[PDB]
Amino acid sequence: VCPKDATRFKHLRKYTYNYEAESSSGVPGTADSRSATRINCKVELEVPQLCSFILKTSQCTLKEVYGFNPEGKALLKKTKNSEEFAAAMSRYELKLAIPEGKQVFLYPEKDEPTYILNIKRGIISALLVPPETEEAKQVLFLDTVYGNCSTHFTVKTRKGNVATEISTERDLGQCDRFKPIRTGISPLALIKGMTRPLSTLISSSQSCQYTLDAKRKHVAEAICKEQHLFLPFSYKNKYGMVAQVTQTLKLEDTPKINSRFFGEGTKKMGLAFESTKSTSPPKQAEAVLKTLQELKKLTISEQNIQRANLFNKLVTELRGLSDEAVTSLLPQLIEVSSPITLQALVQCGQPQCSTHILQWLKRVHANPLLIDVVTYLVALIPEPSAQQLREIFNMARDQRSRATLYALSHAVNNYHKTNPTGTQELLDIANYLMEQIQDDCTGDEDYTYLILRVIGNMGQTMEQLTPELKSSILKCVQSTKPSLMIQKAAIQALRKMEPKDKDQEVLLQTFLDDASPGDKRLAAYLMLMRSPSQADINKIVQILPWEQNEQVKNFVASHIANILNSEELDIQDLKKLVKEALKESQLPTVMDFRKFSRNYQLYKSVSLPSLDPASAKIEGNLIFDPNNYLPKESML
Amino acid sequence: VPEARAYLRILGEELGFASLHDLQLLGKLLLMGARTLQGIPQMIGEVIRKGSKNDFFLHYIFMENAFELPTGAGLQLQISSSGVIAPGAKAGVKLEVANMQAELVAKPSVSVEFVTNMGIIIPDFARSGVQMNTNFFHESGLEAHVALKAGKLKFIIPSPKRPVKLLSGGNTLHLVSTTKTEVIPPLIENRQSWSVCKQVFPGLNYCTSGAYSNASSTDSASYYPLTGDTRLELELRPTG
Repeated sequence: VCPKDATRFKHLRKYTYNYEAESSSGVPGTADSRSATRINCKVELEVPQLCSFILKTSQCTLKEVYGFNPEGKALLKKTKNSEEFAAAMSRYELKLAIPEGKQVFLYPEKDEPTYILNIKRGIISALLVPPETEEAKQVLFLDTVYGNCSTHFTVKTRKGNVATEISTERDLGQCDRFKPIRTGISPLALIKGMTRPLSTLISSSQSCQYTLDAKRKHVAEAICKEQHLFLPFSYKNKYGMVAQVTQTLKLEDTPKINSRFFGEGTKKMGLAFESTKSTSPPKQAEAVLKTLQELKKLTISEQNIQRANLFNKLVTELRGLSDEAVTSLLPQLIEVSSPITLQALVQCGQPQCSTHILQWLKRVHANPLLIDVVTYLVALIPEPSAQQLREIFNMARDQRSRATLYALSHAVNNYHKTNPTGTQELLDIANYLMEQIQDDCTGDEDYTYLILRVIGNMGQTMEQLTPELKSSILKCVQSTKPSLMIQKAAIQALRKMEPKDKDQEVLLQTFLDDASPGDKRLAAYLMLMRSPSQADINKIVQILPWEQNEQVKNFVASHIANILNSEELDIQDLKKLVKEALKESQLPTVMDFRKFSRNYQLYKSVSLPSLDPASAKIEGNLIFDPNNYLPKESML
Repeated sequence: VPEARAYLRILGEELGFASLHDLQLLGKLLLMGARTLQGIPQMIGEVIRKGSKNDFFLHYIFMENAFELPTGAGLQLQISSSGVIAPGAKAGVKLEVANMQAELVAKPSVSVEFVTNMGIIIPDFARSGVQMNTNFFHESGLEAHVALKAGKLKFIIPSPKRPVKLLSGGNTLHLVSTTKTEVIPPLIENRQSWSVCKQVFPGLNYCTSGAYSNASSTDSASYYPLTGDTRLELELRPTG
């Protein structure tokens, strides 16, 4: 919706605007000695129709002061990235529409970078001119790169009912985004909550000066100047620190365009800012190395005057850098010095530094006990990161220890909940475990036992991603090669795999198998009773009177008798199936508990007021061959 | 011979397992602890025999509040400032065994510095900022050298080859570019540099000095302690 009061242009017009701006950070007390940068671009505003605009940028030259003339004139040079800079800009064109003149919805093409988008948004906010009004006091609510705004609108010069000179001004301490954007900090610095006080010590206010065409409403020129001042470091409270943003847009020409079509990039976005990283060029890392070398040199030089300073500038650059580059570089840094790298890491509140500690630990050749200790310690930290998982996988491969694998499984579950996406890490570890087990599960009994049970820790994820591993688990369960210990571990790996129709079928096959071991048969029977079916229970009850291993028969019959004894709500449903299976069979009479396996169970149901009944279920498992004076096995 | 193992599950989550083989492994771990222990004394003596330098330098940020705020152009004005401590000390004694020549270093140092920084940044692209930097340093210690030779003993104390700054009150600014960190040269007008030195010894003098620009009468410039690289220092100057 395009109100005519918002018209600041004419349709069928391309307005080519030269963008020229500079940011100059300097001290006025020393002749404004400043770090200044000069941006110059060619801009191509395109207006096939009202409020349906297309933006083509080009000829973007990025120059910055490398020196000052004696009279104070700077010396600007194009930077190394100024070419990739211009390429990045020119290689996109923007399509946008502003319903009502105060509702901005960007539609970029091919997901333009966040920072490029934000620079574009600032340019648009400079471009956006409010709808015309005859009220000089006009102040209203406006969006900007910086969020919402209470912006004042006073017409300086008006011809007829059309304003020719206008000033747009807003104090920057009132617009939505004055909240200090968080940043990584020394996680060990104890000072907190002092950020707001400083904002009081901050001064800033914006003013834009506009020259408008009364005929076609177009902006002849635009001057937007911003000045930020800081109060401390100032005698008399006026010798502080000054900053200024000065950007200008000059209308070189307004070619008329024969166009009536406007595009809308798939990605729909507003004028507001979207979070971004303190990114730095990959090169600078090498400077980090020069710096670390320098410090190592200086301790030999015996000078410590500025070492902490350089450390700070470094960790600053550090926070400018990225993750993968750091880790790739990482080994060299330790090669230089371990303890200093530690000072950096500990003072480094960035997540990657925490993740990279693991890598350090393997570098220093830590003792396995401490490796596993820290492994579990971190593994319980919420919201695991895919990277962190890759490190955990690498460490598990390297040590292949019990604690490492348990921590890996728990972190796997945590991230699985964190990210339902079956990322390539899950596939890689799944393949590695499949290698560690194969179909025969032949291997070191401790090793394969641990592999099986740790896999069970993530059973559901394995189901989701790899059915072939489940098939191999069933193979091993039905395989005679693995020891009964390994077979049982495979059975319990189904903990998180919730046996399905086929899993129940395989369990029934291996259980009703008369030659199957008594302990193995009981384990399969227990896992089958986790969620049994009436047809299954009927078959087992039919086979019960003819089962071998009298101790097995006593155990199973005692279990059934207890199930009938149980009243628990779920066991109420289970007893329906039990009854359905008891019509045409009678149980062996359950004798002996000191020399025959026996089943006992107790439930503790309490009626909590205003809450569902709480039932505590107790299972007493006794395993006795007729030759055991004491239980061969027993689980609490 | 019975084989047994046990494990603990919480919510069904196994919490590690214990094995008899695990007990045997722990036995070998104790044996390996003994094996590592046996050779330690000779190793630790070996470094004294050859000598080395020992450095113990913490660098801790007690105070730091960093953040950033956007800008109208869409760029990001970094803002942050910290107080930091680097309280370490240089050490490490080298012994020339059978030469009876002992070299000893012990000079703890204090680096009480502070920075504030503001920076307009272009992520992955560029930066522009200024760094407000107050400085306080100290060091003290001994450089000693003792040698026994042919029944002739001599304790040697190398003299300072540079001024010994007991105190160092320094303040500086810098203009920092993506590829560079540049100091801001001091004004020469009313550039007050002075020094007063008293004799602790004929070759060593206790020195008090101050170098600063007195621009208080000039507008836009903070008073004499500020607006420029200002140093108030307390030193022992070796005459050479």
